[PDB]
Amino acid sequence: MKIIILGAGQVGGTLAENLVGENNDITIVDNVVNGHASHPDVLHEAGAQDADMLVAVTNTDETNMAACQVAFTLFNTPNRVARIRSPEYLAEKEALFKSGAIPVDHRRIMIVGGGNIGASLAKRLEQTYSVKLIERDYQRAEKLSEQLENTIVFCGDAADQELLTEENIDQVDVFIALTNEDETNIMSAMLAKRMGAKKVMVLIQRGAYVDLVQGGVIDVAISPQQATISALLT
Amino acid sequence: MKIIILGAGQVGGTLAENLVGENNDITIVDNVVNGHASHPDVLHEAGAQDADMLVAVTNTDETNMAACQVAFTLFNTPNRVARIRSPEYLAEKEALFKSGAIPVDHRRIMIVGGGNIGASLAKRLEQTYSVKLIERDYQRAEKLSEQLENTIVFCGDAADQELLTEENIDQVDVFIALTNEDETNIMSAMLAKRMGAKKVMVLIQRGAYVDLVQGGVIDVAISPQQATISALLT
Amino acid sequence: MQFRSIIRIVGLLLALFSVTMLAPALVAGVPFVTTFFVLLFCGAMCWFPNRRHKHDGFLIVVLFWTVLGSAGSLPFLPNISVTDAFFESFSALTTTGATVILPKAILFYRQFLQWFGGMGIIVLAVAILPVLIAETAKALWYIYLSLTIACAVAFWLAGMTPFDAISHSFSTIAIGGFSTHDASMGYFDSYAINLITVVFLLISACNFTLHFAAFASGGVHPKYYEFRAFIFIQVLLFLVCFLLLLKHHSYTSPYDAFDQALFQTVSISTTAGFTTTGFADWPLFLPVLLLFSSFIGGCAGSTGGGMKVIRILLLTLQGARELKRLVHPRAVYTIKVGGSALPQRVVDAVWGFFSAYALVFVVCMLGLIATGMDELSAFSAVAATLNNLGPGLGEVALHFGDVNDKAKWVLIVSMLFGRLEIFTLLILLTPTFW
Repeated sequence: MKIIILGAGQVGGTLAENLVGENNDITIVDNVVNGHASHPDVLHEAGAQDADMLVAVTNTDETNMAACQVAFTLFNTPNRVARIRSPEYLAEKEALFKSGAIPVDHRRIMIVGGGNIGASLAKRLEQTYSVKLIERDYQRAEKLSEQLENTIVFCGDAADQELLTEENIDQVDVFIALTNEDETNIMSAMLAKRMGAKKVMVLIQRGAYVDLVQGGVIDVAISPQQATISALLT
Repeated sequence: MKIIILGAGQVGGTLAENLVGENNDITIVDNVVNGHASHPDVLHEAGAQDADMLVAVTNTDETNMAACQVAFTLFNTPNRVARIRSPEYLAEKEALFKSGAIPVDHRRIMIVGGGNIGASLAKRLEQTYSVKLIERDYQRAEKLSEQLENTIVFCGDAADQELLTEENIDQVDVFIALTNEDETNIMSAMLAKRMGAKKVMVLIQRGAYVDLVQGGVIDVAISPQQATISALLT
Repeated sequence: MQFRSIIRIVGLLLALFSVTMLAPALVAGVPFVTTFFVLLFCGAMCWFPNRRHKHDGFLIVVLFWTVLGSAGSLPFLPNISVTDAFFESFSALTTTGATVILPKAILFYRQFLQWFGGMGIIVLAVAILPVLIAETAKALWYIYLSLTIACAVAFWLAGMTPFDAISHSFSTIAIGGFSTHDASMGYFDSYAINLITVVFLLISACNFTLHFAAFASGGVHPKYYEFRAFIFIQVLLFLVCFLLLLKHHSYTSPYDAFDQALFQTVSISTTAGFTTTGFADWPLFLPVLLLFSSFIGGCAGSTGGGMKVIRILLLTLQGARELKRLVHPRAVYTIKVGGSALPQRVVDAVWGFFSAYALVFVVCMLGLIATGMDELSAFSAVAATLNNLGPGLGEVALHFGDVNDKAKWVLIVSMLFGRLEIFTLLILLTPTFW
């Protein structure tokens, strides 16, 4: 598995940290290859012809997009993953990316917090049963409520029992936490189980914590690595 | 002259304001056409097949670039001008834009200010004679201080006369102010003429001031409109 | 402090130095064979008791340069006194012309010592990079083969048997100024040898690191746009010799005047050390000026470990920038002479190096005069000593034997300092290092 990571920021570096090993050959480009991530020669010097995955996590969507275009057109680099922060681009994700124009490859339910991937999975499971979206924020929850349909939108604080116990915690089949507070989520999940919640799904944004969650009373852990590394490792 | 302006922000709107008249048909797209500036239908609805110029001044370079690509590929829209704020893209402007990959079309000298177009005119005139770059700022200067060559850099305060009179203002052929907030520039130039400066070049951001500069003692005015509108209106 | 690892590696180093000690024995040399055996015995004793290994560095470089005269003086106790024997050993051993005054095999070995000195200094110089894998051996071998073969064939062309040509070639590998006769070139002057040798002198001592790309297939040689300043100095040297010749109307014939005069000026100037004139047809100032010329020495990435074009160039050109500072302190100065924007980090150490160097210069002049030496002959001697050409021409008493043997040790350390970076020894003496 030959991996090129464009941009060694927090995301690129942390990724690189999680992928070093025997079956993985990691190259990182940042201005190791010192140069501009979307320049044909910089990309060539990182061995884009032979590589099996390209991950673009630079400062800019336009550089990520340019890198994936340049890599594809010049070296036919398979599996091109790119970070795109702009909702404007995603609004046309079908026509722009999924057409290969820009060659980028990549009874009661209750979720607490909003995750983009979580929204996707929540969109995969809200067809079968109604989903209680609970969100901390007020503006985001309201905007989200107008924006999306087929889901039930609530608000409330999660660090106090007067909302989750209020909401008949025995009458709900799962508690899913999308909050990005790392572990708080873990002891708050232990506590969540303590109040009588049936199933606690926890946001855990590291795949190096596997040894830390391994001897846990927490009945399911969830890493964004196991998916976002898999689209390349598919 | 059929003009489409993508994005009606400060720049798009002000442009639209300057330009309304008999020989100009202005259409502005913003999310008048309500939609995403780089969507094929939004662009079609603004009449990109027939138009004579684009101007892409949205929030994002990647949308500006996408708009120019989509417009060119689908409607062959001539004269495509785009705002690109990212130095990373301009660093490869030759290979990216000037190749049509991304179809975007667009004795002592003394300058005070580091204008980009004035870096260009300044780059056109520093070959013949040495140019005194004077800049107010320090952080913009300490990077620049060995970044560019064939020019002599300095620092100093514009209002501070002890700097312009210091260096024998009679021994210098021009005074070129690239500073923003033009009124000051207008008065300082007058002050500059009072000190004995030979020629005063003044940054004056809006073209629409021609009636305001017309009865002036200031011996040359400089508008960014007369050029940046001419690449389209020629 | 992990003494086993140091002991085994150091023992191996002495044994390795000793292996290259069979050179006289080819010419039917018992003490040199003995030195190989004794050091090999040293390596063997260190090697067998200890099996461990380590993996401070400055200690290793000092130690590496410490071995070169641990086995260079044994066969001399040539019947001459022990201090003189040590001094003479270093004289032969270093690339210096420290004449105070032989067997055919020993003489061959002495020239061979020049060969050994000639290649060791360059490899160490390129090698300094980790503190500031052996694949460079083949490329250096090709370039070296080219240099030696060219010199030998060049001598062979001027009507001589290959043995004599090879002998002269060995003598000129690292140029002490020695020859078959202490007269550097007067004893034998065929015009072809003189012209060819002068060409050799110019090409050989200025820059080979730049041409290391010559080992690669690509031809990157047209590199005309170190060169401009250097040619200006040498051309100026030619013009001044031309002016001096015209003023004193010495020789009417062009060949003798130009070749001999040019040869003397270039040879004394280029730090080659080949001197056959006593500068009478020249004024007295010319020996003094030439001595100052001798102070300049080495080009970057070259055998000469002296002051260089880049350092002095930096001081004068950067100094020019400093002159500009004198005009206005409120003026930012950033200037790049050639390839790229130079950092202000490395540049202070160049003249801080020069300042410390001057301090060392004061130490050498004061110490050498102070130890009981004469004011003038020693004065010329210290200038010559730092450069490493030979003994002082001014008020000549070049051969000193009756000079203080402890001062002779000081002379050994001083000339070694001239070849080596002087500081390497200095770090050990500094308090708080311990």
